[PDB]
Amino acid sequence: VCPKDATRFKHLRKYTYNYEAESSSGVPGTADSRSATRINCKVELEVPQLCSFILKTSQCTLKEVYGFNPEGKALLKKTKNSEEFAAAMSRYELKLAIPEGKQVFLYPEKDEPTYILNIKRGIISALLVPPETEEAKQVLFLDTVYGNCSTHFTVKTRKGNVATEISTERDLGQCDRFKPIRTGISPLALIKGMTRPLSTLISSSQSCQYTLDAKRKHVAEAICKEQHLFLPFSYKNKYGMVAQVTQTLKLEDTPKINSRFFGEGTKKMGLAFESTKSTSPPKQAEAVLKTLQELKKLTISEQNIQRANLFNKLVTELRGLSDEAVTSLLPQLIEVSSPITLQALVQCGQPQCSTHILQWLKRVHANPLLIDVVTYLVALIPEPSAQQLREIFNMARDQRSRATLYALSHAVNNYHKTNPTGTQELLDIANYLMEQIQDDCTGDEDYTYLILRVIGNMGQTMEQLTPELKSSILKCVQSTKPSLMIQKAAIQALRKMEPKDKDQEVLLQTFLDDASPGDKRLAAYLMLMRSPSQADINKIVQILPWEQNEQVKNFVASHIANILNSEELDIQDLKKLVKEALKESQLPTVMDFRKFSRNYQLYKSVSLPSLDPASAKIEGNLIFDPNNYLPKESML
Amino acid sequence: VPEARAYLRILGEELGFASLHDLQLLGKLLLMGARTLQGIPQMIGEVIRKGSKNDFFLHYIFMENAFELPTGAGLQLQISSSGVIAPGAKAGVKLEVANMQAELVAKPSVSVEFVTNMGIIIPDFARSGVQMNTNFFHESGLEAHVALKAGKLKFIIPSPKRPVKLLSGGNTLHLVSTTKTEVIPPLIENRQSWSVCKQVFPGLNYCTSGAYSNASSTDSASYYPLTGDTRLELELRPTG
Repeated sequence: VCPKDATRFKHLRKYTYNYEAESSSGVPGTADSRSATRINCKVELEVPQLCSFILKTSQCTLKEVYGFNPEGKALLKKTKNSEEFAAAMSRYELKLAIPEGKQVFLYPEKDEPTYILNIKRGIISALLVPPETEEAKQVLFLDTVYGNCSTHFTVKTRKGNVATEISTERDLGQCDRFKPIRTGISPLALIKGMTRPLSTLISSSQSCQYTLDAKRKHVAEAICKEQHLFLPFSYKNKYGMVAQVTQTLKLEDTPKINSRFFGEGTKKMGLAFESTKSTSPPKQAEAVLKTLQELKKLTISEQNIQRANLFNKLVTELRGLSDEAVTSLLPQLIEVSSPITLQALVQCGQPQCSTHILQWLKRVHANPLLIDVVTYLVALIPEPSAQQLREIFNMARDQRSRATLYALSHAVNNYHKTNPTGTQELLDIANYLMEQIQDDCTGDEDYTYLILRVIGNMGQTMEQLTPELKSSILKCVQSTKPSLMIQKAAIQALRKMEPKDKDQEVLLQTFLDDASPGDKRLAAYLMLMRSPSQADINKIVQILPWEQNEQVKNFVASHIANILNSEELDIQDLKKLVKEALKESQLPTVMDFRKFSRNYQLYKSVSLPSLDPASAKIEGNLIFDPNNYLPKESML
Repeated sequence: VPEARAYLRILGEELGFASLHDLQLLGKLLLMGARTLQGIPQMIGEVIRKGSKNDFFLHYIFMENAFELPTGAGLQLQISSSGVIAPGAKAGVKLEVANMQAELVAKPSVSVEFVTNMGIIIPDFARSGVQMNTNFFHESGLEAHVALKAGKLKFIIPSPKRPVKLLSGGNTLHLVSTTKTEVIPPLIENRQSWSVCKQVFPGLNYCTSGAYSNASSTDSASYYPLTGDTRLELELRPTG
């Protein structure tokens, strides 16, 4: 919706605007000695129709002061990235529409970078001119790169009912985004909550000066100047620190365009800012190395005057850098010095530094006990990161220890909940475990036992991603090669795999198998009773009177008798199936508990007021061959 | 011979397992602890025999509040400032065994510095900022050298080859570019540099000095302690 009061242009017009701006950070007390940068671009505003605009940028030259003339004139040079800079800009064109003149919805093409988008948004906010009004006091609510705004609108010069000179001004301490954007900090610095006080010590206010065409409403020129001042470091409270943003847009020409079509990039976005990283060029890392070398040199030089300073500038650059580059570089840094790298890491509140500690630990050749200790310690930290998982996988491969694998499984579950996406890490570890087990599960009994049970820790994820591993688990369960210990571990790996129709079928096959071991048969029977079916229970009850291993028969019959004894709500449903299976069979009479396996169970149901009944279920498992004076096995 | 193992599950989550083989492994771990222990004394003596330098330098940020705020152009004005401590000390004694020549270093140092920084940044692209930097340093210690030779003993104390700054009150600014960190040269007008030195010894003098620009009468410039690289220092100057 395009109100005519918002018209600041004419349709069928391309307005080519030269963008020229500079940011100059300097001290006025020393002749404004400043770090200044000069941006110059060619801009191509395109207006096939009202409020349906297309933006083509080009000829973007990025120059910055490398020196000052004696009279104070700077010396600007194009930077190394100024070419990739211009390429990045020119290689996109923007399509946008502003319903009502105060509702901005960007539609970029091919997901333009966040920072490029934000620079574009600032340019648009400079471009956006409010709808015309005859009220000089006009102040209203406006969006900007910086969020919402209470912006004042006073017409300086008006011809007829059309304003020719206008000033747009807003104090920057009132617009939505004055909240200090968080940043990584020394996680060990104890000072907190002092950020707001400083904002009081901050001064800033914006003013834009506009020259408008009364005929076609177009902006002849635009001057937007911003000045930020800081109060401390100032005698008399006026010798502080000054900053200024000065950007200008000059209308070189307004070619008329024969166009009536406007595009809308798939990605729909507003004028507001979207979070971004303190990114730095990959090169600078090498400077980090020069710096670390320098410090190592200086301790030999015996000078410590500025070492902490350089450390700070470094960790600053550090926070400018990225993750993968750091880790790739990482080994060299330790090669230089371990303890200093530690000072950096500990003072480094960035997540990657925490993740990279693991890598350090393997570098220093830590003792396995401490490796596993820290492994579990971190593994319980919420919201695991895919990277962190890759490190955990690498460490598990390297040590292949019990604690490492348990921590890996728990972190796997945590991230699985964190990210339902079956990322390539899950596939890689799944393949590695499949290698560690194969179909025969032949291997070191401790090793394969641990592999099986740790896999069970993530059973559901394995189901989701790899059915072939489940098939191999069933193979091993039905395989005679693995020891009964390994077979049982495979059975319990189904903990998180919730046996399905086929899993129940395989369990029934291996259980009703008369030659199957008594302990193995009981384990399969227990896992089958986790969620049994009436047809299954009927078959087992039919086979019960003819089962071998009298101790097995006593155990199973005692279990059934207890199930009938149980009243628990779920066991109420289970007893329906039990009854359905008891019509045409009678149980062996359950004798002996000191020399025959026996089943006992107790439930503790309490009626909590205003809450569902709480039932505590107790299972007493006794395993006795007729030759055991004491239980061969027993689980609490 | 019975084989047994046990494990603990919480919510069904196994919490590690214990094995008899695990007990045997722990036995070998104790044996390996003994094996590592046996050779330690000779190793630790070996470094004294050859000598080395020992450095113990913490660098801790007690105070730091960093953040950033956007800008109208869409760029990001970094803002942050910290107080930091680097309280370490240089050490490490080298012994020339059978030469009876002992070299000893012990000079703890204090680096009480502070920075504030503001920076307009272009992520992955560029930066522009200024760094407000107050400085306080100290060091003290001994450089000693003792040698026994042919029944002739001599304790040697190398003299300072540079001024010994007991105190160092320094303040500086810098203009920092993506590829560079540049100091801001001091004004020469009313550039007050002075020094007063008293004799602790004929070759060593206790020195008090101050170098600063007195621009208080000039507008836009903070008073004499500020607006420029200002140093108030307390030193022992070796005459050479």
